[PDB]
Amino acid sequence: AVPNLFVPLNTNPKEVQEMRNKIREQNLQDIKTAGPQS
Amino acid sequence: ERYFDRVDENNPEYLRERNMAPDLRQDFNMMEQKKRVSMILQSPAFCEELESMI
Amino acid sequence: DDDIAALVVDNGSGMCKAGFAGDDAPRAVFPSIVGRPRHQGVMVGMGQKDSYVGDEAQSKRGILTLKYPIEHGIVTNWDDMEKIWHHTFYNELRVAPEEHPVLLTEAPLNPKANREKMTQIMFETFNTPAMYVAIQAVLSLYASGRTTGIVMDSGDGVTHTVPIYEGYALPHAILRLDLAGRDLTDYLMKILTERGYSFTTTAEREIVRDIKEKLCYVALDFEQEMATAASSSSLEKSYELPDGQVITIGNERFRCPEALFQPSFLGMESCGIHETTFNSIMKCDVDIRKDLYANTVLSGGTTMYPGIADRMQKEITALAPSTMKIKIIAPPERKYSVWIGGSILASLSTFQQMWISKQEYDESGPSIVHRKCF
Amino acid sequence: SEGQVRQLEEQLRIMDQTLKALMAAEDKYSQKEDKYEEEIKVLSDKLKEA
Amino acid sequence: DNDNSSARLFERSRIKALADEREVVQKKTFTKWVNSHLARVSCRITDLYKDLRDGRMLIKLLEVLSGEMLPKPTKGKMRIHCLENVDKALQFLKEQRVHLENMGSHDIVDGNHRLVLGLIWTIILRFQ
Ligand SMILES: Nc1ncnc2c1ncn2[C@@H]1O[C@H](COP(=O)(O)OP(=O)(O)O)[C@@H](O)[C@H]1O
Repeated sequence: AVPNLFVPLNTNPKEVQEMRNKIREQNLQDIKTAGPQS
Repeated sequence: ERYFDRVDENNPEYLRERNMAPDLRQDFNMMEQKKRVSMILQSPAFCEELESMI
Repeated sequence: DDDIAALVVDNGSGMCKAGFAGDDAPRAVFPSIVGRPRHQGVMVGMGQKDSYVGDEAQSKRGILTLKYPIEHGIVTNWDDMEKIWHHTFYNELRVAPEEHPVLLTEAPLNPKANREKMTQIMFETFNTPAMYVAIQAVLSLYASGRTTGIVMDSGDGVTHTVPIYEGYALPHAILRLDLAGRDLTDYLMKILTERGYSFTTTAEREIVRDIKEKLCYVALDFEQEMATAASSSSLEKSYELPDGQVITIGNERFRCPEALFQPSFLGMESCGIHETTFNSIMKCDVDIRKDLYANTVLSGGTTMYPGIADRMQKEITALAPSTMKIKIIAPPERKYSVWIGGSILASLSTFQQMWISKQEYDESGPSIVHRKCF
Repeated sequence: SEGQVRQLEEQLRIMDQTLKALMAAEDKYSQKEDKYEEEIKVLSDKLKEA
Repeated sequence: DNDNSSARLFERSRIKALADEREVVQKKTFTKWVNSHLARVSCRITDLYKDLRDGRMLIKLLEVLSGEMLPKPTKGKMRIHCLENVDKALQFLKEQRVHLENMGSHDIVDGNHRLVLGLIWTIILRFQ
């Protein structure tokens, strides 16, 4: 059994697309951000 | 712009339009063309017979 | 949690890429080579440098012998891999490995000891709080942005096809072919001999790779292009060596990548990449094939040859039934696509559940990686 | 020569920033067109069935 | 060639821009951190890449941080004496079992930005 072992269940598919679109939008605005401060 | 005019996700009972089999598309139209349920109820002579028999 | 971003490291056979989560492009991209000197050292007071790794190993390649730690997607030498990881973490990104989790990528069909040793190295030495291992071709679908499709990833070490339908991957239809740009570079170095040019050292292999990246393309029809090349000299191009000598590649330009479609030029018995993709499609069920026909995704640096998409579409259309519609999706950023997918996977709020904690590793040894991940 | 170099660098940056918008518009136009394709073929199938 | 041009555009714009912003910020912060400790003696550096070439200021910084006496620099102004002075600091770091990778004297002398920044970062991770 356990076909869904590697992934969690009952997750909204829209959120992944929204965050992918956000990463896409970062290129169009090409805002330059420094790395996180240690 | 038809595509701006209406949105598939705005109305679920318009969303039913997209996901229909063709023979299911005929069955609804033909069956509400016939109006059998209206015919049986509106016709009295069969109606009170069914009433009293039950 | 909010300001802390997990590091994303794409680790292929050819080049290593690294950056932060939530970024569109990787911060550090550099070749994965480790070079060592071979000649006499006579000037006293210049200092001692035992090993050269990364981009500045390429700059001084004249006096070095170059070794690749990863061969065919397998880490043959682990000490050099530790050198590459240390140079990535400290010199390239200037981040402490304790601060952030690490996301790694690998080939689909690999020996188990590779994954176990990756987990052991990233916990025992660099002391990371969490780590995850994923498949490159799965991350390519994240970068594409679609739920379903078949991914053909071709890098420097290995080529592989995986199909995914509705977020479900079929393990029995995953196909692996040991035919990448490494063997294409070797084939180009072999076929450049018949024009009088000889490259033998490991330093000249980088020159051959540069020649391949600058003056190669895929012909749409092989026999017609061969007849055209025999008839006229319009196909010839000139390249300049680092010492100022000029060579003329001529006929070889469309013959080096043609070994991807016909492996019999290399003596291999295996099928071409188009036949491999078609066979991976027909190994799936009947119903999903149409969708798998419509969302073929190209990835990896080997698929950057001009005209690869048209030839692939023509071959798949010839193999497939005529009533289906065949299109090949190749973004311009298909060299870095895997890394982008990793960032998209690393920044999800749900994926914070799926990290492998250090306590779980301490309980379960290096065998925890097979139970999680994929 | 130095002044000419850096002013032309500024020109190059401005012009690539110009090209990126055309890239985005191309992508979103194609993503608009494909669903029109998928719509007309289904509706034509319905018409033939009728 | 069109998609090849687009790929060159992408890896010319974004990969360069993010790395250059990060290294500029790191350069300013490392300059302030070095200037704070180097102000105990009468020493100050304006540029991290240029003033660290001669190898004297690296010796002064390591002397301030560690607290014992390193060997005095080789008395010279040539390239060979410069390499010797940087190698002295690198060998003193080899005493403290601090792990440096892809670090040589000529890399500091020539002025490679990433390796100098990595050396400063490694020193910060050790001596804080
Ligand atoms: N612009 C290009 N055109 C054609 N082939 C390329 C190009 N760039 C890289 N390659 C090929 O791809 C290989 C590098 O692939 P890469 O993306 O580094 O694979 P991985 O990252 O999976 O190791 C090189 O050896 C070369 O053969």
